[PDB]
Amino acid sequence: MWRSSGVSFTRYASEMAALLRQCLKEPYRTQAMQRNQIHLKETVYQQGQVLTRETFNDIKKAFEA
Amino acid sequence: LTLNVLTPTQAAQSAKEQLNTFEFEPEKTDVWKDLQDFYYACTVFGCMLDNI
Amino acid sequence: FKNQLLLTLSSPSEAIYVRTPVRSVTVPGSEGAMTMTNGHSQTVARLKAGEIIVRKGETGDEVERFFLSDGFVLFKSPEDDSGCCTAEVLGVEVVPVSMLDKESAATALQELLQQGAGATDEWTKARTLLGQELLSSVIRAAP
Amino acid sequence: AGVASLSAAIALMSVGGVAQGIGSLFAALVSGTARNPSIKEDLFTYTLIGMGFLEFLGIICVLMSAVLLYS
Amino acid sequence: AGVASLSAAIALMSVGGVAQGIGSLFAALVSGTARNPSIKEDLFTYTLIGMGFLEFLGIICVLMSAVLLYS
Amino acid sequence: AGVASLSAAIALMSVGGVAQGIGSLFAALVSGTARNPSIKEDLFTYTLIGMGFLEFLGIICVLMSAVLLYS
Amino acid sequence: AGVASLSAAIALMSVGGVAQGIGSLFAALVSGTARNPSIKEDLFTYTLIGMGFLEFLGIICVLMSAVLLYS
Amino acid sequence: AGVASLSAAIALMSVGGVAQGIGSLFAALVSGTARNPSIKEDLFTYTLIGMGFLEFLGIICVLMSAVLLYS
Amino acid sequence: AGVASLSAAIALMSVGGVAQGIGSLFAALVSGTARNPSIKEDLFTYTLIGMGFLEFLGIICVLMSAVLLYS
Amino acid sequence: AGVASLSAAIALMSVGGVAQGIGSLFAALVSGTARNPSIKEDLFTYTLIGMGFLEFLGIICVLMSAVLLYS
Amino acid sequence: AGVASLSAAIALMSVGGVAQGIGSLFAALVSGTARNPSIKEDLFTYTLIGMGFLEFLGIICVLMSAVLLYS
Amino acid sequence: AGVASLSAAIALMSVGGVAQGIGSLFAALVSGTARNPSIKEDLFTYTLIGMGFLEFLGIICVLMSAVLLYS
Amino acid sequence: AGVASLSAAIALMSVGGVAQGIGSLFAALVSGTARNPSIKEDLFTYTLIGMGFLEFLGIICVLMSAVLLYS
Repeated sequence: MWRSSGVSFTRYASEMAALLRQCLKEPYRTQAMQRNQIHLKETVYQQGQVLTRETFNDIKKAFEA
Repeated sequence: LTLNVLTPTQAAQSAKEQLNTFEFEPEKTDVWKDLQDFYYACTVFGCMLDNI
Repeated sequence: FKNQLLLTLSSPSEAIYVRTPVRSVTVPGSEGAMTMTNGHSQTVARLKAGEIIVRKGETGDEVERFFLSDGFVLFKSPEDDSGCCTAEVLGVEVVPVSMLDKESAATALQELLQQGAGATDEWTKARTLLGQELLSSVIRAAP
Repeated sequence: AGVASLSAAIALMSVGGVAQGIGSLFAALVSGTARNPSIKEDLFTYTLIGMGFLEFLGIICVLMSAVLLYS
Repeated sequence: AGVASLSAAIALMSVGGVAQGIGSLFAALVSGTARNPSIKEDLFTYTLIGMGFLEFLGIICVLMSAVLLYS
Repeated sequence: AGVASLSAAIALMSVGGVAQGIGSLFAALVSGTARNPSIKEDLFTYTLIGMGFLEFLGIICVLMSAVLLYS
Repeated sequence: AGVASLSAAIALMSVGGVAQGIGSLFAALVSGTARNPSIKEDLFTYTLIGMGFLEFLGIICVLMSAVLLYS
Repeated sequence: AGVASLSAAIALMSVGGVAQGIGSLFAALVSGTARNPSIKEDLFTYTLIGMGFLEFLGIICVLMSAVLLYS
Repeated sequence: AGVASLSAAIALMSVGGVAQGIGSLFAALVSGTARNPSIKEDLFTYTLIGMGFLEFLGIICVLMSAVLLYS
Repeated sequence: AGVASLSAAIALMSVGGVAQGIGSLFAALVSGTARNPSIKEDLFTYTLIGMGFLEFLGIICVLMSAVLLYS
Repeated sequence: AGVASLSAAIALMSVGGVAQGIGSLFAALVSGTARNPSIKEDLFTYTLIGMGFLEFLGIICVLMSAVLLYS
Repeated sequence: AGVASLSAAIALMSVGGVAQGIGSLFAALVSGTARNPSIKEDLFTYTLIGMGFLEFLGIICVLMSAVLLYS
Repeated sequence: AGVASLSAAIALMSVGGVAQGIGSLFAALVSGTARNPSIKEDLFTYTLIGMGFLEFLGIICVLMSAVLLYS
């Protein structure tokens, strides 16, 4: 489904672990979604001369973009 | 440290005879592409923990 | 050491077992569920979802259930001097079944079906179907 | 003298292959349901299509057996 | 007329094929329950559904055998 | 009530093989659906193409059976 | 007459088709047990259900092999 | 003109024997499309080639049936 | 005793199916032992259980052979 | 000589095993093209070698048939 | 010399299934050795036990053939 | 004088098994080649050996048939 | 008149199953070689033992043919 959909196993595993964390009980779910927030800042280069810079706070948009 | 990491070109250039001792529940050709991403992820994980 | 099964069940956020000696360990392989014990051949397998069930040597009858989303299992033969055969269950998210819920599960299922009703992309359709799979497994596994 | 009975019994013998096909079909159904339990309606629909074809062939052979018996 | 026995016996050959199908189906169950022992119910449902048709086939084979026997 | 009935009955022995082929077809369809549902409309298509031979062949045999029943 | 013995020897041909079904079922039991011993006594039960059919489908034909022998 | 019909009916067995093989071929096509949907062509060509081979065998046997039925 | 001898000869076709079931069982046992040797004895037990059934069928047909060869 | 016409049919019955074999072969070919497509040039070659045998065998199964239809 | 050689050749038909079972069993042996060489000697044993059934049945078959060749 | 032709046809009605075996041979060749191309030279090296037996059997399956056509 | 030839031809029919068994043997051989070349030399040994049974049975078959084509 993933080698056909052009998707990696890591992406699939992460996006499914997200749902499994959403299916948690609130006391442990708090610590789970706590320990699994996201904050990244991608910076693309081409022989110097930065092409773009973009922030990421979600797993889905981080794998998509 | 410096880790020489395996890549798909280097996997295709090898017949992977060293893993014949292991029984892969899906076939090797079908599970290799999913195993290699896990390998990549685990490599970065431990390296960055040690660096931290 | 002993002719037991040295299990290590590990997620990134928590290692539940490190060198735990057990008798039998059930795992939901991608093809189908299967139980690993000492003497089992060297093997690698990809897991899909469901309830790992561990059974210690001291327990025998008592068990321990853990829901796994996805990951791998690695069974390695026993060294000649160790006398014990090892097994490594790596999971990207390994919860117990006590910490699961069927209502938030069904809510996430409904929201997934809502998002996937506009089936246009292959990854969206595949994610909807796999979410259906995993959430049905969670519902069937939760108490 | 009783050749129609022989002909009927010889025409009936395709039920073995029909049942083999039905068993293979429902075995595939059961396996695919054990694997993907969230996908049962489409598999059941295709199984119904196959069973319809196979029962059509079976009723064809039975009708021809009855015809050859009571021509 | 002992000849009418022969046709009936010939009809009984189909039962072997039926048995083969039944065997395959139950093998598919006994495998599926091991691949996914959580359900063990939706597979038995399809098993019984298929066994309905297979038993019907066996029963009509037996009935045609008895018919060609006595007549 | 002679050799024509015997020949038209012996012609029907191919329906077992045709049914086994159809069963294999739809079992493969079911397995492919359970594996990758997202290409259902493809697999069903190919299955129909297969039937476009297998079913037709069966019909051929049935017709020739009648041709041997009224030769 | 002695011709009935031929009918009997034809009626014993369903045996050896029943044997493949029993073999397939018990082989599936063996494989599912080697894969998942934890659920052994369930699969055995399912085999006892399958033989609940097969053990009949055999001896039934053997009885016919007698009835179309002595008559 | 009684032996010709029986000859044709006996020659018709290869049709049922050939339908098996086409079933397996198209099952393999289905499974290949399920395992690698990115490659639809280059599987249908080989599938159609094998179908052509088995169709050639079918045409052979049907031609010989029609021949022997009137010669 | 010609027809009796022919009946006894024809009785011994089921041995092929008996042998095929035996081979299936022992193949499954060998595969399960290659997978998990630690479940040898249990598997052996189940194998012998099925073999008992197959043996019974074999003995039965042999006996019937003898009967149709003397009575 | 009507039995000549029978003999030819019997010589054609082997086609039921032939086409099956060919089907299995091409099935494997398709599976290979679904697993390691980049080496089609090998697999097709091997398949052709296999056909270079199977074709020849089938041709014999025709030729001898026609010979038994004339001589 | 009709019935003698006829019954002999007929009884000598069930060895194909014996050969098929032997082939399946040794194929399982080869696969198990490929997957787990460490218990090679533990498989060979079981395969010999399989022969201890299979070949024994074959022996019985051949003996009965000779007995009906000189009954 | 067609009984010789009938015997030749019956002796020729076993090439289907040789063809099925050859198909399985080349199917396993193609499968193991797609799984591991670098070892093709061995899979072929054994494949030819298998043909070195199978074709020889087929040669007998022709030769004796021809003999039964004349002697 | 064609008793001996017909009985020889009917005996010669098991060569199909023999060739099928040999094909399964060498298929397992090539598959195990593809899956573990390091033990290739071992697998072939067992394969030869398989031939040591299969061909042996085939030889017995042909000997019986040579016995029955001349009484």
